[PDB]
Amino acid sequence: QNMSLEDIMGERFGRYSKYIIQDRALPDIRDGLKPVQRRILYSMNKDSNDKSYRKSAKSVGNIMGNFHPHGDSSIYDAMVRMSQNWKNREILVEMHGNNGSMDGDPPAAMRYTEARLSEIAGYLLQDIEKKTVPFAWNFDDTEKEPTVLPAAFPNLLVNTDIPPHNLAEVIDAAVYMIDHPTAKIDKLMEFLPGPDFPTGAIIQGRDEIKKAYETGGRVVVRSKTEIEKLKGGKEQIVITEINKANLVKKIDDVRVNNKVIELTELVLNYLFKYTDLQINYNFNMVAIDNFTPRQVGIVPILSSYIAHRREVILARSRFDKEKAEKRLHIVEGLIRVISILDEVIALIRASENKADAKENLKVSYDFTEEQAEAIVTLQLYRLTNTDVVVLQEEEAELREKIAMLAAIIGDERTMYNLMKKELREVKKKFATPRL
Amino acid sequence: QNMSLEDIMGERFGRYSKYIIQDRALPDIRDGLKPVQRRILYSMNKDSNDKSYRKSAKSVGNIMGNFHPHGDSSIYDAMVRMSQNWKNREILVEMHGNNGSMDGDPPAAMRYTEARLSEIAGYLLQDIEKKTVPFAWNFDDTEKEPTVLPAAFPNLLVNTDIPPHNLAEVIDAAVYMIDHPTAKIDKLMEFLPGPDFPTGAIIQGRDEIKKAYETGKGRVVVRSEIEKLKGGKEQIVITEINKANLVKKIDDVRVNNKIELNTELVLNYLFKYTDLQINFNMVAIDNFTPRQVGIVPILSSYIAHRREVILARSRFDKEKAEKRLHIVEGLIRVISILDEVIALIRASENKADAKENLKVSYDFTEEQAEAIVTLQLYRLTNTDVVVLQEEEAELREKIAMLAAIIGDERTMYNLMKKELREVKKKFATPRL
Amino acid sequence: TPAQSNPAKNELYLVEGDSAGGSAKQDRKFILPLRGKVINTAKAKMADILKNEEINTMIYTIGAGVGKIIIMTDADTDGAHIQTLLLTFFYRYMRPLVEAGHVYIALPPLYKMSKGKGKKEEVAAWTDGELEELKGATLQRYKGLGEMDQLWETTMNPETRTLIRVTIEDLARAERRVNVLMGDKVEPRRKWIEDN
Amino acid sequence: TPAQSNPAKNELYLVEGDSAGGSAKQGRDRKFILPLRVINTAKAKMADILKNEEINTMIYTIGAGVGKIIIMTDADTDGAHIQTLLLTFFYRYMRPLVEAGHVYIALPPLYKMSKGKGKKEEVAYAWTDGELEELKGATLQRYKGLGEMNADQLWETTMNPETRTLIRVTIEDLARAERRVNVLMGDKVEPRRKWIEDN
DNA sequence: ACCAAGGTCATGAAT
DNA sequence: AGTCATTCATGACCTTGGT
DNA sequence: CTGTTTTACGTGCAT
DNA sequence: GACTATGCACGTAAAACAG
Ligand SMILES: COc1c(N2C[C@@H]3CCCN[C@@H]3C2)c(F)cc2c(=O)c(C(=O)O)cn(C3CC3)c12
Ligand SMILES: COc1c(N2C[C@@H]3CCCN[C@@H]3C2)c(F)cc2c(=O)c(C(=O)O)cn(C3CC3)c12
Repeated sequence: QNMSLEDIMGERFGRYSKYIIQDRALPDIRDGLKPVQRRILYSMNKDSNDKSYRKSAKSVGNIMGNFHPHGDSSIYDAMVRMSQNWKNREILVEMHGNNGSMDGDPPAAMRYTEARLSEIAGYLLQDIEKKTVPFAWNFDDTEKEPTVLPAAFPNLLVNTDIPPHNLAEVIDAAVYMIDHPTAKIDKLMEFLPGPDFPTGAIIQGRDEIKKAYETGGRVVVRSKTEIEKLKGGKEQIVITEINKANLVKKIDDVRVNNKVIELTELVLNYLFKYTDLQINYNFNMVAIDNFTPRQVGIVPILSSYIAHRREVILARSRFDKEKAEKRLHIVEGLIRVISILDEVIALIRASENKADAKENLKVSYDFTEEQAEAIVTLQLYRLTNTDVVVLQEEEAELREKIAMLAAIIGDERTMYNLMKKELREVKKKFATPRL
Repeated sequence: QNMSLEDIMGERFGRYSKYIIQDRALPDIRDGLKPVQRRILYSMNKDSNDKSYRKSAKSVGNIMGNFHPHGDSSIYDAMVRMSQNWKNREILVEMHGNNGSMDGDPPAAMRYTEARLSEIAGYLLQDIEKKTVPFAWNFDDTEKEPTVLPAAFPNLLVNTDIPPHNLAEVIDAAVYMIDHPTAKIDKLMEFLPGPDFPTGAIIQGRDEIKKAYETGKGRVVVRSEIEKLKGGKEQIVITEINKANLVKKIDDVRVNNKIELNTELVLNYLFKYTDLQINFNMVAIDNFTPRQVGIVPILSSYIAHRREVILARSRFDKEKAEKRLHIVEGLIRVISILDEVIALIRASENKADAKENLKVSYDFTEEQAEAIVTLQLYRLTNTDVVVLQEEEAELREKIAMLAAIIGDERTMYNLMKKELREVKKKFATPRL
Repeated sequence: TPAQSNPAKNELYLVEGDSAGGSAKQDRKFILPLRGKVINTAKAKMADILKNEEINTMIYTIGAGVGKIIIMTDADTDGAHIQTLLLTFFYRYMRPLVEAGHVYIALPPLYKMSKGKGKKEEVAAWTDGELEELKGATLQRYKGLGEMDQLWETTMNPETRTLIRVTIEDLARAERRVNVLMGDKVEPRRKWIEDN
Repeated sequence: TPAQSNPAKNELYLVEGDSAGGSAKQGRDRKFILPLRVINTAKAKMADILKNEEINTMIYTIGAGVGKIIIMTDADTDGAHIQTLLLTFFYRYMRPLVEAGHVYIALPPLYKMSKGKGKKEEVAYAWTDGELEELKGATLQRYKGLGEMNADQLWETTMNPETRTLIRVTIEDLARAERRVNVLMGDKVEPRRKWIEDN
């Protein structure tokens, strides 16, 4: 039956709804990875990429059939994007084989490029390992996929528009915010005088940025221009997040229309505002926080990312702690077992089955299953239980860490001292100059 | 230094040489898989594809960066090819999502198609598992790649041109050839009266095929309904060619006035000019060297190709047993003195210390000693007290048979029969 | 670009991309693949629209102009924007087409269920509350009009799926369509996602 | 389709496909370039060849006609057929071009060797056969054809011209037009099947 | 040809 | 292995606008 | 308006 | 996400060859 007639007041309300929640495929206030990104950084993980350069086809293919239903070249294309040093500050993936010029260069299909996860790249995916950030389901429902990678390097404001700001300034403020919660935008700009671009050079608008950092405005940006004197007595002033694709001809357009380049310094001033050789910039602070799309600013962003780690660290605590507990307990058990290795090696022979053997360790002990397990899963090697005295030592080794970790659990103040030493750590290793 | 000037009598001899050994990327007299093929059937293996339909991107990607430097769509494209039922007899890969019409249908990129290894597909890759066919190196030098998958189903003459011939007729002859070696082409055509095409219908040329089967070159023939409509008019319409140009080719006859619209001579005109009833070039690579063969060679080498597959699966599986009966043979003994042994393996010293010290109270070997120490306190419940005893004969039987396949030329073929018969039946095809 | 065919029941299925319009052209026309995202009608100029081969090719096939056309998307939330527009493209222009209500928006399958690995045991448009009616076996989930012979489950039984559109529209709804899609001043759209 | 540039040293590098001619146009550490994306000269008709944008675009850039052009392939045995033809395409037509011998066929790298996973330690070799032995504990590569070499690396065959190239045609003569009508172009089949008696 | 509205072009991740 | 149009938003630079 | 040679069209795997 | 030329061989159906 051709049933179910419906209102275009109906159907265009319901379809367009679906499609608009497909506009939370936009950078999160925490990871600052927009899913089509998040997923390519994880699939390059899971598959183990410090190693050699893995082609692409395989790399994208594997991204493209486990975590992303959408296009191939839609996927990979976006990846190339993360390859372009002159697009990000920390390039969250290094490839080789014609990334693509600032000179309008079409990059080559998957068939040619080989890539690999990048240094700073490590960072963000640097603790998925444990039950850190909360992971969700595959679309195929095969593997599981993470909902925002936990993140060392503050990709969010170091990369809706949010311009680069340089690991250097970012973790520096990051520091401050922590030990001092309530902060003014004016004292925190002291650390991040402005956004660093790969092609920084000069950015003008002190009072313009200053307000923008809470309002979430318009700055200014000037070229890398040079003053020097050629031979024979002529002027030599030439050029060293824009695009060199149209500025190459844009220079030579001035000359073609003779309406004003190592051929009057007022003259440079004409091109320096009309030739698009000193355009820029805008800023449109906009992400998704609280699974809900919002404009924020320099204080929110750092604010939520501080909170985002508060719970990463707390997790890496609560977990690693439980893993220890679980270990010290078969250690704590195996030690005991040494005392009566003889008797134990006894009934485990005359016992009966496999599952028969552990049960029968209700007598001459009170050990638990996980206690009993390894006592039976052992192998006649380790019956050389040399740990007679060692295992004793472990009881304190692994009990120390279970003293610390659990201490990170109540210790609000110790906690941040972590998030410091770490953030400082990247500050240094994967630390950047200035621009 | 811009050194090394050379003769175009030189350079055009040396380059063009390289390129011409890139024309042994052509079907082998055995697998009948041309490498760009061989490699996609293996990569779909290794990765485990009876399971669900795995996309493509991943599938081709993985083919395309472990076993094949060349293009993506060059790779996959060829794959689609193996998907087309109306291209092969046994489709050595089943996909889903618009394979492509006989009606000139562009198939969709990797972004859409999902595929999976096919039934008969299994066959060929059905014993790579062991040290069967001899495998070579990756180009990256990462994994290793096989040089001709060993092959159950005679892909070679069931699929340089070689037309379909139907698993049915093929393994049937295959049978004969074995138990009777020297055979005439005339008595063997009794089993394969001709090539079956997916769109068989009618093929004319009895004396033309007959000679071709040894000559490895010739030309056959192939033909494309009679009924009466209402009101009193003629109704004669149509049900390895191509329906892409025969659709318009019919309507070309009408356009130039030179099809259920009444002379039967008329159909005769189209049935020779309209391409509605339009060769063979037996050519592959044998002895790693490109040759023309025929119905006798092909079956001849493929018989020999298995001779050595079976021999391998023998020599190997045999050695795997020997190696097992020996730690069984050992562990049994060990039961006798589980007590004493459970002894010095405590007071012993290290790990490597423990096995050595089993120079005394025994004469076991390393592989003997290993599992005696790799054991786990579970199995110290060595219930096999009496079982292991039984194994000594279980695994010693198979090592009696297998090794017997090694000298028994006659028993050997009786294998290759029961098997080939086996596919004959399971993955067996009707006729056409 | 069309797919061949006496206007006895109209009949004109509108697929998404040559994969769909390819899978379709291969079991029930008494077809024209729309390629990429169509133009947002109220999003540009009339001269604009006449320049767009998607508006053009469309109005070519079947006369009409300004003064059973089934429309087949996928499940993609991407696939909606391609319902969303076309209806606007069938609305702002070609009013009576759906004012009569001859146009209908096809109801693709969601989750197919499988079973026997050789005996074949398939099934079949809401994997939400619907799917419960169907362990031990297997499942799927449909990724959009393409990875689907099967195609005659939405193909060769027309009423077996389709959904008739526009019924008792009226006015004050042209209010929302200049609000939701097309191209407002941004303000309105940001605003309709107060019910989002 | 060209790549920009006073004929002081000629200079015209012929790459294979826009990936190479893209990697090169970026790595122009040495343009004193045009992607070739070719017909077998002796394989068709003169009218034929004039219809082919590959013959056309070629003879366009740089005048000459009928009456340092470096040519950069890959390692692909696929990449030879694209040496093989062009030379014929530089030979049957544009004779003096290589009769003078001004054309040369670039000597790409084979196997690059690596080492430190952070200290960077690269190498180079244009024969991974007998040559490669001159170079455990470290790592290796094998070069898959003019492309996977970044634009920077690309100056290993790019920005030192003589650091690689190979000058061509020297002391040709005749009785060699014999073999080039035999080998490539398009014989009667018989001859070709026949030259692979030395194959 | 002024000074102003309108019109275009561009940028990432999708079809 | 590039070609090509459009969505979706938002801005500065060019095309019309009139007399 | 013939009968001949000649010419382009097609197909899988690559570029 | 479908256009597009070409080589590699080898058949042959459709154009051009003359007076
Ligand atoms: C030229 O853009 C694309 C088109 N077309 C738009 C053109 C203009 C109008 C007439 N149709 C053509 C076809 C298409 F049909 C599919 C894809 C596609 O699948 C894809 C990917 O993710 O794999 C990437 N792109 C591009 C971003 C590279 C596609
Ligand atoms: C249209 O053929 C291709 C071309 N071109 C030939 C065209 C006509 C002449 C003017 N140039 C264009 C470009 C190309 F340049 C690269 C590839 C390619 O990489 C590839 C694959 O293995 O991925 C598959 N194919 C086709 C088999 C699908 C390619």
